[PDB]
Amino acid sequence: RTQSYTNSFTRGVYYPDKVFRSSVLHSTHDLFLPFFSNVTWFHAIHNPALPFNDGVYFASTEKSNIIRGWIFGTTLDSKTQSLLIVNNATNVVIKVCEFQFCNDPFLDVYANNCTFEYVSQPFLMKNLREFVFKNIDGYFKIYSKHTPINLERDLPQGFSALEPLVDLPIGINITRFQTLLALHAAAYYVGYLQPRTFLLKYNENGTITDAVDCALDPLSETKC
Amino acid sequence: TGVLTESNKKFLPFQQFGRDIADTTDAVRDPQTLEILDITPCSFGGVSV
Amino acid sequence: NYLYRLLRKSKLKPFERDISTEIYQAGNKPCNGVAGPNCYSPLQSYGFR
Ligand SMILES: *[C@@H]1O[C@H](CO)[C@@H](O)[C@H](O)[C@H]1NC(C)=O
Ligand SMILES: *[C@@H]1O[C@H](CO)[C@@H](O)[C@H](O)[C@H]1NC(C)=O
Ligand SMILES: *[C@@H]1O[C@H](CO)[C@@H](O)[C@H](O)[C@H]1NC(C)=O
Ligand SMILES: *[C@@H]1O[C@H](CO)[C@@H](O)[C@H](O)[C@H]1NC(C)=O
Repeated sequence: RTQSYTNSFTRGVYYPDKVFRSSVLHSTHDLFLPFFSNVTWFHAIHNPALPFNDGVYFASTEKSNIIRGWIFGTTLDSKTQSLLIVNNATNVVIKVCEFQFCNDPFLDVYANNCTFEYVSQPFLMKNLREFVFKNIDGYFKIYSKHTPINLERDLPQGFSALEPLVDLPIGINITRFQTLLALHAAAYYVGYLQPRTFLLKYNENGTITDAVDCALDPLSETKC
Repeated sequence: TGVLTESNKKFLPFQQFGRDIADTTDAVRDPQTLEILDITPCSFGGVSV
Repeated sequence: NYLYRLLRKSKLKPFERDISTEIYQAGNKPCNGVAGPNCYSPLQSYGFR
């Protein structure tokens, strides 16, 4: 693949709690993506794994679903168990049963805690599928947003909010992140979360419109 | 303790609480039927002689 | 029938389970799977009586 770099441009803000707040300015301490961060850009034409640094911000903008099925295994071999979070257009399987995978794992189209299969009905179904993955206290939380764009050059100068989807208990020592390819071209951005303090502005309808990163520059420290 | 009434609070479907500045439950969602209710204590105040 | 772990490389995170058993080394000589000099197996039995 081809590795590039692109500025984040105030992207990747989600809902920190399942509580309706309207016309307030709430300050929260949660694993966020910092403003104007140095995220990477991948042009998949080939493909090793990635280090799962406490959260992955996924910002694929092209169509199709060749990049689906990201697995969250610690070691993708025997002895120590591997976690399988394969996603598809039919079903999602959340399995930890060791298995065996290569140094460049992929889905070839042509033990301890098995089954635990979910249906993923909202995922069953300008395609900017902005995704945020998290692992706090063994739980698995998915934040998603489908936001249209005018031009597909770079990330736009706007704002978006991300809503939580699921909650799956795993509780293992996840250290590295890996996407899977259903081999029988792809442009996607990867961002890494960080413990940061945000000041979230809810409107009168209860949605986040503006935010301020409290540890970016002294002006934002004064604002917070 | 408080009255319950129908509200125009646009709850997103993952939300079921509603909080306050002093952290009191402003709104609640019924656990049986997916409906929104408000929470507001009834009449009170000070008296003078 | 029940066994305990003596020590690890570092401390344990809360709500974490340890499965892998390897021969520990407290020096520079590699044990190579043999519990010889400066090599100790982490699993020791209770011996309840
Ligand atoms: C991101 O980090 C790389 C690491 O060398 C650097 O080359 C690149 O210029 C950075 N991107 C920025 C500052 O936008
Ligand atoms: C568990 O994850 C932590 C991440 O900081 C790592 O340092 C540690 O070595 C891992 N445990 C094992 C047994 O590899
Ligand atoms: C809240 O939603 C209503 C729905 O029609 C909309 O008219 C109004 O502009 C919204 N308020 C905003 C976006 O601040
Ligand atoms: C519980 O109540 C809800 C509300 O009417 C209903 O839809 C649901 O079927 C009930 N569940 C059972 C097991 O009766």
